[PDB]
Amino acid sequence: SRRGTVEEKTAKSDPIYRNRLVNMLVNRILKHGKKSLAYQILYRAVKKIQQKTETNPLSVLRQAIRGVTPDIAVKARRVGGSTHQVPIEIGSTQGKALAIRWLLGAARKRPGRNMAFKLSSELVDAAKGSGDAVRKKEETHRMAEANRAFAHFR
Amino acid sequence: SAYNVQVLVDDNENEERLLNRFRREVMRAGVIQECKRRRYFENKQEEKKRKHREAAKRNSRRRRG
Amino acid sequence: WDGPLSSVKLILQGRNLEVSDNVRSHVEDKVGKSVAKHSHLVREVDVRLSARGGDLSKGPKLRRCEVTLFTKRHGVIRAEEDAESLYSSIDLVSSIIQRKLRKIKDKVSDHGRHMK
Amino acid sequence: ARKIPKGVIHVQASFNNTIVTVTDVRGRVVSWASAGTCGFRGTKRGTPFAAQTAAGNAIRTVVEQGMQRAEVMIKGPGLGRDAALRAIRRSGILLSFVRDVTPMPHNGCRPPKKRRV
RNA sequence: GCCCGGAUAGCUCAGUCGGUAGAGCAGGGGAUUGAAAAUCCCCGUGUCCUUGGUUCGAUUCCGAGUCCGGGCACCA
RNA sequence: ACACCAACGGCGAAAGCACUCUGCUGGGCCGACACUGACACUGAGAGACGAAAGCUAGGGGAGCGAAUGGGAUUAGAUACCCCAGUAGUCCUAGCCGUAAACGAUGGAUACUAGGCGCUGUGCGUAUCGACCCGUGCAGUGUUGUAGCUAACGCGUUAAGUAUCCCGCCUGGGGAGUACGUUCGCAAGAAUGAAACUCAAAGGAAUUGACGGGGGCCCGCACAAGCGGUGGAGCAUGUGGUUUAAUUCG
Ligand SMILES: [Mg+2]
Ligand SMILES: [Mg+2]
Ligand SMILES: [Mg+2]
Ligand SMILES: [Mg+2]
Ligand SMILES: [Mg+2]
Ligand SMILES: [Mg+2]
Ligand SMILES: [Mg+2]
Ligand SMILES: [Mg+2]
Ligand SMILES: [Mg+2]
Ligand SMILES: [Mg+2]
Ligand SMILES: [Mg+2]
Ligand SMILES: [Mg+2]
Ligand SMILES: [Mg+2]
Ligand SMILES: [Mg+2]
Ligand SMILES: [Mg+2]
Ligand SMILES: [Mg+2]
Ligand SMILES: [Mg+2]
Ligand SMILES: [Mg+2]
Ligand SMILES: [Mg+2]
Ligand SMILES: [Mg+2]
Ligand SMILES: [Mg+2]
Ligand SMILES: [Mg+2]
Ligand SMILES: [Mg+2]
Ligand SMILES: [Mg+2]
Ligand SMILES: [Mg+2]
Ligand SMILES: [Mg+2]
Ligand SMILES: [Mg+2]
Ligand SMILES: [Mg+2]
Ligand SMILES: [Mg+2]
Ligand SMILES: [Mg+2]
Ligand SMILES: [Mg+2]
Ligand SMILES: [Mg+2]
Ligand SMILES: [Mg+2]
Ligand SMILES: [Mg+2]
Ligand SMILES: [Mg+2]
Ligand SMILES: [Mg+2]
Ligand SMILES: [Mg+2]
Repeated sequence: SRRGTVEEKTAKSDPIYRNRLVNMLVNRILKHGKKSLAYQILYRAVKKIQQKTETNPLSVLRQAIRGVTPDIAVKARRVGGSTHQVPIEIGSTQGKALAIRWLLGAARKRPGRNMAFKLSSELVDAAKGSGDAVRKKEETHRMAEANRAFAHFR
Repeated sequence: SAYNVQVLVDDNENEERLLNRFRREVMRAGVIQECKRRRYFENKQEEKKRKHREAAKRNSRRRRG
Repeated sequence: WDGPLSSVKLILQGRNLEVSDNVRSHVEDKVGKSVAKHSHLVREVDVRLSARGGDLSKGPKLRRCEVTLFTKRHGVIRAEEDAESLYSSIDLVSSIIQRKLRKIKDKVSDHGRHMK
Repeated sequence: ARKIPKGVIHVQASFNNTIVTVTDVRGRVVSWASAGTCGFRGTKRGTPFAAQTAAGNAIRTVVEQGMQRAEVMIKGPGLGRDAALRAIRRSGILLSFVRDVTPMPHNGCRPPKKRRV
């Protein structure tokens, strides 16, 4: 990636809901490229989240990702022979990426039975701000602010 | 009492203009360069090096421009 | 061989040649010094012996020792020597190793202030 | 403790740290704030950010005594020379004069030798 | 023999003018770091010496018991 | 100890010499005929001066700082870094006499394109006083023709073309050592061998390779991701041992 940058790729829409977001999450949930299974898992997650609460799940998505989206993180810099943690600010696409990822990660580590149950458990816990995927983001902020002194681009 | 740089702030004050006026005062008297210079000690040789270097720098910057 | 080096893998391979007890002990000694002081970095010592000349082949009697070091972090320390006697060859390789090693330790472990 | 309408702010900026002292024209010290007293240690203790929170932290106590106009004194080559000034501005205190007092010897005591690093 | 002060997390001590038991290290985890350390943040544990009394209830106040840390003495 | 002034500027025989002032005094250069009329140039021995460190005697002691001590770093660190800090650095009176005391270029004279500069003065012009211009000298700096040089380069301030005087060199180690003398309070300085041993030691330029020197740029090289190896069991390849052979590569 030294020379050429990256051209933009078509942002798709999930077939049932016509969403860019839901399609993002069904792509990141994917393993061994069986879309057949991923769509099923995610739709039964929407089914259990509409089962547990009567609120529109289309909104619980935006609450879940607004909830776990880091606005800042750190990065390792080599400056003056000193190895620094420098709080580099995060782009939007990268924010949604990180979001979906810690969500999915904490979703794969749950004690439960199905994956639809786990994903719904964690969308329910992130939309209230009540769980590991929000906690993780807040830790990234805690370690961003303790290191706030090392950003000279401030 | 004594002073090097005098910046008097009027009541038209905004932060950026004050900050840059002061920055150019410090640049004008050359103070930070001066206290980086007197931080450590120099033999006559590094003094001649600094004289030729800096003087020919600003002098060639006057003769080219 | 050494206890403080117990964490290190000393691999002694005759290529065309038969390894004796004196060659063993000598390898342990001369590689021993080389590595011992720098032990914290070092990982695996690979020593191959290649003999040629005299009654085996054409050309002078050459015994050639190749060694290879790896460190926990940096890899590829390569040392190639040609000489008369096995013993001489080993002494040569150890002379090289020492230098390359303490060059690595020098670079990295100096808290070298590298500003850029 | 003491309510003084006008006085001076001394900001010393060195390379390892910056001191911000609040005083009055009678030449008397009221209250000071150092980049070290803010819970910063050696490395971070030099950055302009700690100078920012230092100045802010002194001016807390200066508005608490209800003071209005002030002169700013900046001593030393360090970074905080610029940064601290911003804090003095944004803390909503009227800025009278900003002077550079950094001592310039006209010749003198022979400085320490050059570090060979 | 007298005179003081203590017993509080594994260790070292802060303690409302009775209504929550707390700090600093030892530990666990995370990166810090190509690796060390600083750098940094999280988490765990309690019969507040033993007994009774007082009190709407006590680490807190009081009595007795036990141990510990010091200060000062005397003509078998 | 003397910021700014300070400059590819001034004076000095060299060393060196800079806050300011005054006093005693050394030279230098320029313009006039005012005068002497070869009085010149160099210099063995000899003399005087001679940075810094060092030493003797007496003062003085802020900062800095050999030595020394502690803290780190490191395999080690009698070093680099940090914290302290004694001699010394300063002044008076001496001694020492060496430096990359370098222009790495002895002194005097004569003679050989220029261009661009500066400092001190003199002349003419400009105005009638500051420039300004053109020029005469004296020194000082940068490019460069002839010529020189092994090349780099030097080039009116020669390393050019000639004359005179003086010092010095005659392959590298051994060695600026030993011995002996002269000088020194000491440290040392000055003068300066030989046995032995080597077939090289050296200069300038050139093509490479290399640099924990620069500048520019690439690559799933790192980063950002996704899955593996290393752990388990087996499959298999190799080393090792074992064997009559575990064929050789
Ligand atoms: Mg580019
Ligand atoms: Mg620093
Ligand atoms: Mg002169
Ligand atoms: Mg001087
Ligand atoms: Mg005179
Ligand atoms: Mg006559
Ligand atoms: Mg002579
Ligand atoms: Mg003398
Ligand atoms: Mg001296
Ligand atoms: Mg002595
Ligand atoms: Mg004395
Ligand atoms: Mg002293
Ligand atoms: Mg000191
Ligand atoms: Mg020491
Ligand atoms: Mg002592
Ligand atoms: Mg040590
Ligand atoms: Mg001191
Ligand atoms: Mg003297
Ligand atoms: Mg000499
Ligand atoms: Mg000199
Ligand atoms: Mg002119
Ligand atoms: Mg001339
Ligand atoms: Mg020249
Ligand atoms: Mg020339
Ligand atoms: Mg010549
Ligand atoms: Mg001689
Ligand atoms: Mg000879
Ligand atoms: Mg004598
Ligand atoms: Mg000596
Ligand atoms: Mg001779
Ligand atoms: Mg050469
Ligand atoms: Mg190169
Ligand atoms: Mg390069
Ligand atoms: Mg690869
Ligand atoms: Mg990667
Ligand atoms: Mg395996
Ligand atoms: Mg064959």
